[PDB]
Amino acid sequence: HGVCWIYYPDGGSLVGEVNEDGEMTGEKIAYVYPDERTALYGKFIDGEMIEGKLATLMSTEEGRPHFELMPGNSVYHFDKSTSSCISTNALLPDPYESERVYVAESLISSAGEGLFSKVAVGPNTVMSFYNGVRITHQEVDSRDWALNGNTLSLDEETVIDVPEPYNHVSKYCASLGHKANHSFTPNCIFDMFVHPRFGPIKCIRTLRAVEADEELTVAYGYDHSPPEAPEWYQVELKAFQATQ
Amino acid sequence: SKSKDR
Ligand SMILES: Nc1ncnc2c1ncn2[C@@H]1O[C@H](CSCC[C@H](N)C(=O)O)[C@@H](O)[C@H]1O
Repeated sequence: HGVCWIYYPDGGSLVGEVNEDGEMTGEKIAYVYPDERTALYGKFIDGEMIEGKLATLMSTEEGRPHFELMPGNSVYHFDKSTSSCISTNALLPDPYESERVYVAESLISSAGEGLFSKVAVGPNTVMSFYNGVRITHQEVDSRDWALNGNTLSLDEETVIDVPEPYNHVSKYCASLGHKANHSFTPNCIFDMFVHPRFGPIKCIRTLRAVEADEELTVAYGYDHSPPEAPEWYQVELKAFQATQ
Repeated sequence: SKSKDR
């Protein structure tokens, strides 16, 4: 007769009436994003999203969330990447990320495209998701840097990558975290995130408040004393060190 | 390692 909320460390949650065994299983379960507003509502089995329809959390009454479904028939499914498949729906954007960031030419010289804030946000705000194919450290470290522009370590066993041609938004836009440029003085960090479509991945989270249209940057965190890093970063590293 | 954030 009551409702349970189960929060991940990143601030997302699953919410609904649990079954007889205390599992998040039913037709009225929701994943709620860290804004505590954007939600994916519908059929889940033991916390796995089978069919989540885009919704807005409008209020809570006695702990029970009340949603309004968005128009458009945007539905989402648990769809963890593999070593060879980045997504079943590469062009279907994440609806939380789409309100928060956009891609445009970087303000940094020769740095290509960058990721920018759509609206002003506070500190500790999840802005973007870093999904990609899941490959080994051995594959990555034994190939040339020119193939490793977008690799991000997830844990000791797994590196997430967005390989060509999925580095172009015309071919892949389900997530956008691989579009954040590097800065030794960043406004964002990488953090763990448990995503209802992508599974266990990393996200980009603000360090401090950020203005609308401010470029989001992260410290790429390459080992400076193995620098095991691409050339543009090695150059930049020296410049940085000098300004210190 | 040739990846971000290890
Ligand atoms: N601080 C910086 N200076 C110069 N180039 C940068 C940079 N940070 C990131 N880059 C570029 O961005 C690549 C990593 S992916 C980041 C998004 C990329 N700019 C894009 O348009 O898709 C790097 O290989 C490098 O080409």
